[PDB]
Amino acid sequence: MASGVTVNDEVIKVFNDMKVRKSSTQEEIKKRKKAVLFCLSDDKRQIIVEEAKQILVGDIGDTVEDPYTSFVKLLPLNDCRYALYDATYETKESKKEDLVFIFWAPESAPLKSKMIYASSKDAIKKKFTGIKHEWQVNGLDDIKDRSTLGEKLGGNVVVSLEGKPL
Amino acid sequence: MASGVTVNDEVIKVFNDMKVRKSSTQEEIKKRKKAVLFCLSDDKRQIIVEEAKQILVGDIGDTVEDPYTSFVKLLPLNDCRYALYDATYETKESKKEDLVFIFWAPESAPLKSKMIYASSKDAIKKKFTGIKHEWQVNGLDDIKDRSTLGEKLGGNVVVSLEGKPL
Amino acid sequence: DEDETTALVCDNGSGLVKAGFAGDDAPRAVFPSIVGRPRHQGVMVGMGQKDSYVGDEAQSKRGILTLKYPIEHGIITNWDDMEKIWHHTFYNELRVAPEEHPTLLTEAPLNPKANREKMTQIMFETFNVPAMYVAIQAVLSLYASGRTTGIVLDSGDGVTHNVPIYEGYALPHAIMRLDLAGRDLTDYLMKILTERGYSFVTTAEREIVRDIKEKLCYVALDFENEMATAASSSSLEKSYELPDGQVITIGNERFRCPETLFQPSFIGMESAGIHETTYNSIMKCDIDIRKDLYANNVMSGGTTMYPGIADRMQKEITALAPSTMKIKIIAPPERKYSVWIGGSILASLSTFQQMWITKQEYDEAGPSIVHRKCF
Amino acid sequence: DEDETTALVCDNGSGLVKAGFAGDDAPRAVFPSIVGRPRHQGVMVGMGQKDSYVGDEAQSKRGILTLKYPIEHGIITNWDDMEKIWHHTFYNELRVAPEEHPTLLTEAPLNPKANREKMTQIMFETFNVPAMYVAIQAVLSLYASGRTTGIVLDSGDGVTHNVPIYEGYALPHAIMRLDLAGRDLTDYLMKILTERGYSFVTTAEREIVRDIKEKLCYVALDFENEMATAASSSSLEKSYELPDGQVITIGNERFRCPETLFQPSFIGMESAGIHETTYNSIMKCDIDIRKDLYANNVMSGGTTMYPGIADRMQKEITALAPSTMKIKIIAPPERKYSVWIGGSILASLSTFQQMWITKQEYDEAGPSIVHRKCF
Amino acid sequence: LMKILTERGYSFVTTAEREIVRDIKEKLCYVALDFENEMATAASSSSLEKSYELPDGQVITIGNERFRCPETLFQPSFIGMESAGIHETTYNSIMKCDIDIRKDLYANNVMSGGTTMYPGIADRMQKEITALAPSTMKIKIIAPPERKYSVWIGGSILASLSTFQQMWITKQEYDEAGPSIVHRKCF
Repeated sequence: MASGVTVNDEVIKVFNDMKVRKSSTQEEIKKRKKAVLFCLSDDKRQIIVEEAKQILVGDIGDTVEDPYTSFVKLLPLNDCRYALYDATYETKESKKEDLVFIFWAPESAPLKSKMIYASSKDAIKKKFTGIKHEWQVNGLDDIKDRSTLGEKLGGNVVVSLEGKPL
Repeated sequence: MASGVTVNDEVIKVFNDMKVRKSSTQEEIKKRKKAVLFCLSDDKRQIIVEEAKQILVGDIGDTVEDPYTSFVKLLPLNDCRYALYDATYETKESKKEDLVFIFWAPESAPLKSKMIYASSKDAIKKKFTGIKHEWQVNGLDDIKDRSTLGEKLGGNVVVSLEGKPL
Repeated sequence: DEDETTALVCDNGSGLVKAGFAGDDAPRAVFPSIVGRPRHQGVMVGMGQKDSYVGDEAQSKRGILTLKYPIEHGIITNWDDMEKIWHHTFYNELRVAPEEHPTLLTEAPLNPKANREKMTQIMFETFNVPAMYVAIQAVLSLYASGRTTGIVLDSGDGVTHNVPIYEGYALPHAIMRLDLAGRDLTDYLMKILTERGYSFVTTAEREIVRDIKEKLCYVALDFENEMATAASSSSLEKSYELPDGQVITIGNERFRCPETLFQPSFIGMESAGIHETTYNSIMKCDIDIRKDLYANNVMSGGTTMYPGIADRMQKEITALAPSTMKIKIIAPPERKYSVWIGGSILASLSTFQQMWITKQEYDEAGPSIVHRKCF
Repeated sequence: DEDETTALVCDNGSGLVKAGFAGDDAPRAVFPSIVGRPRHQGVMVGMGQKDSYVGDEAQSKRGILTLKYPIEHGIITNWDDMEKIWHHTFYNELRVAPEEHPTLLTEAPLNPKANREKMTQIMFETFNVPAMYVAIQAVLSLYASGRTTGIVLDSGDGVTHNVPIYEGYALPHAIMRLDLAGRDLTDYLMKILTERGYSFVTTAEREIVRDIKEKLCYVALDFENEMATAASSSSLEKSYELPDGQVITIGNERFRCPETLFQPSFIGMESAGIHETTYNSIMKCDIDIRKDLYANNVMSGGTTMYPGIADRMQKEITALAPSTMKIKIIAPPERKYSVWIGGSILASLSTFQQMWITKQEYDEAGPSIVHRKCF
Repeated sequence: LMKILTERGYSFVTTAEREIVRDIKEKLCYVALDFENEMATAASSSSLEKSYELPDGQVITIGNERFRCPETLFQPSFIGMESAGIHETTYNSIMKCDIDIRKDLYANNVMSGGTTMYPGIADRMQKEITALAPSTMKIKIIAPPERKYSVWIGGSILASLSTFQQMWITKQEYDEAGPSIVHRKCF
């Protein structure tokens, strides 16, 4: 039918957990993670969740770096995906935190993945009210850096992103 | 030496009276040249002026029914020449007062005149810059008709020419 | 001073330079202000009999030139090229030296007033002028209509402007440019002729499509009603025979080309249309004078020659302006030349001699003497 | 009972028609849009049951047909031979009756919307199709490179089209066509071979020069380096056998051919080259997105199968674009079918009746259905 | 011409017969104005077949070959190429010229060369090109008397002009400017 394909309500459930800053006393300790990865189902009618390390804010207090700089070690190198990320940035005046839609489409990946994910991504873009920035990314060093991510959050921002100098 | 005839700046004296106007109240009526003839000098080296009826804007009152019509009662039936014209023509949106270059080469004229004259086209057309139209004249019976003095400018005049209806 | 020497009238308009003698209500030259500046080939052009080609003579140079203006958008982007345009206007197309006779010029669409001091310079310095003057374009077209108050719309092959005027004084805080140039309605016209399958792409075919512009186009009284009628109306197509005898036709594109004045959206521009720009211009003028400006909308320029345009403005202005007010559109016969005709009328009066700036005043007082005579 | 109607996928193309089934990722027929109707001259040996010799049938029948091209530029220039393209494709090449079998057709860049109506019509009137779709070729070619926003092209033996796109929606102001094409490169290759003294005179010889174009020609990284290297190493010129062991050699022509697509004056074209046209196409787009266009230059189309072209395009675009811009050209593993492969994936993406028009929706809404559906 | 004089059994092959076949080409061959008319006009005459004579006194007969020979230049389909005729090639050449100059190419078709010596060829060309070109426009062909040599005759007239003063292609200048002198001793 050439229409693109749709999201399971699962992605919208985890989006509403992710989009807010939560209660400081407990939820921002060990319930708030700030990354997720989604996949297209193998019946091929639905977008669903997949594995990728949704590291919590408190795991940075346990034994880890920022969760984006540990999420990006489990991105499929040969399949296209959607990631969602709450980007926490730190400017010449104040901190701000904004949500990014990340269409991942690696150049080696099947043409039959590329097309179906690229058409259906607008039908998940138009479902996540609270994204303010977006990128399509194709090299591993497009998606893995914080400096080139702060370029897509660009507009006089500068200074820092995830506590790292930009 | 296998090389076409060279024109020098004697012809630019006769074309001064064309290339610029003066004030219409007196000076144009004694100094706008309307028709003049040029010939190959039979030492076989240059195109000179042929001082046989240089026509202006006084003479039109005394005898000269059209400027070119008095000039068509000189032009040689079976030999080639060069000429200039300052064409006075009314259009829908402008009165034009524009300079024309004439190649006179009768269809029956000698090949041995034609080739020397025709290869000088480039040489004269460089020097007589400020022309806006070119009359190819293939004999008497391609210019004795008053209308084709407008057609050889591109025809699109469609109001009046030389004081005659068009 | 009462000597029988006739002044040289040069209008610049929006992008279409027009030149001739005063007294005559018809010019001797009308051309686009175009200069062909080399595309790549500069070293192969520079061994020629000249470097730099202006006017129609530049349009008969295929591919090897980037064809641009000096006066591109009512403002000048190079002065030397503007002098090269005026030098070609006087010493080629009109066949005069401005030394022999005085010259009347027009102030360029929405220019900062020091722009005319460089015009005052080039007359007296480069061309050796005895005396000159510079008039506001839209006031000449308004006075030919026979009012002193109104809102004049210019629309030329350079840009479009709404210019409010009250009693000869142009209201500066409400002059509104519409960046839609009639020059590049031809770019759109060629793009929508490529949707009819046609291969027209050269610098020669562009001026054949400029003939199609002034010959075959008309403003539809409503676009969505005409687009609905077009699907049944086999009468829509109009024939054109090309210079070498080959016959083509143009239909829908005859009303799209003028509709791009009411829908800048259809050429991909962010601007409001001529009807909105007229309304928005009146609504940035004072609460009482809006009353007179609504009744005195004066259509001028070249791209108001389209049939249906005054008719269509009398529709659209009554939907944005209140139906309690007395909206009238005025559209003069000679509209495309109104400014230059008025420049020739202005340069053929006799009331005060030294109302021109003279060379003798200039050589002591400099350019800025212009603002003590030229409004 | 669960099985899915394996749809038919006809790319109407840039005058190269490509036919197969959906979900099968190879074509089943691919041919140039030639339809030959007969001449009385020579000998005609009509032993089929139609007068129209389509694609391959014309290529095997030199001199004795009058050829007409139903698609040239991706627009349908003729309808009454264009039926006979589809008719032959279904009933001879694909080997099916469309009566049960859905059809994806393709719309090319700059095609009028009335050509969707008569395509939607003919599929339900002449070919009985139960449900159909009209996909836009550039977006399929962009989606084959896995982008939603960027600039894409086709470049074939028909035309070259540049299409800038934002989020699957093509930006119409900035779409440009360069009509210097792989046709003119084939016949230019035949020119420089007959200058070298080799005979090619029939269409059966010309399509061997078209083979040499595909299998042996390439873009040089710059011309004078390749020319100096080919002159100082004549050993870089390479041999080719014709289908009956008659041998030729070609070398310096192999780059000197494609080079004229970056250099219009070497073939006598007015226009911009592909690099200039691509930069002009990006520059006539909106000022924010231009950097995501610079960074998503998707090469696609038949002529983009040449070696060196992406390498050379990265070089030419970094000579035209400011040096603060991050340029990223992409040229995928397959390029001549990227449209059709994107089409075969999209025509096997079942579920959601949004885009695809079922017969009942034409029987309600008429031909206008396609403008409610093909957004 | 000898591939169709084969239909009369003249087994011509030698240069000594190519002499005689040249002499039929110059002195006997003509283009038809209407090929069907010239066949009917020949068949309605009491003479169409006519003898030519070889310098040694032997005789050979030629008929409709006189116009069957020339005609394949107006359609190469007859000798069996795919190629279009000289009028078609002329108008295809005109059609590929710039729109602002195509108008004047219609009136200025100069026929030079050895094969323009056949009667009817310019007359046929004007009759053919008026079916190709939009009939609002007007066609004019010109075929000189010395059309056989016309290009060399204009060369002989150029050769006789002594005004070298803006040329300078000479055996002094050659040794500075090299083989490419010809492109830097012209405007």
